[PDB]
Amino acid sequence: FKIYSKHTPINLVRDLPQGFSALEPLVDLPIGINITRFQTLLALHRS
Amino acid sequence: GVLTESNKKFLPFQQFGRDIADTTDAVRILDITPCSFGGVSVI
Ligand SMILES: *[C@@H]1O[C@H](CO)[C@@H](O[C@@H]2O[C@H](CO)[C@@H](O)[C@H](O)[C@H]2NC(C)=O)[C@H](O)[C@H]1NC(C)=O
Repeated sequence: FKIYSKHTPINLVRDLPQGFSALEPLVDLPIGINITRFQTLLALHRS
Repeated sequence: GVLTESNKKFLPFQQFGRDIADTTDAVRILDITPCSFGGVSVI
């Protein structure tokens, strides 16, 4: 399971930044499992 | 070959470095320089 990562500062409001930016590898976990679906996790706000 | 101090910058995930012809040029950092060789002619 390979994760490649990159971070960038952008100054738009609501868009997909254009241009080119290569992503360097972050980790290569030797797990070896069957994966067919995935879901993202986000944090909500309460007060 | 000959191990030489390398001015090239290698990323942390990079181990080997290959130039044109897909041959080994640098190994984790030391540059590989094949030692002196050539032809010999007799006059
Ligand atoms: C990973 O699991 C999925 C189950 O969701 C497998 O998909 C099924 O595989 C069987 C064979 O074992 C087929 O008969 C089904 O038709 C498949 N269903 C779907 C919806 O694709 C998938 O084969 C598994 N992958 C691995 C590498 O084990």
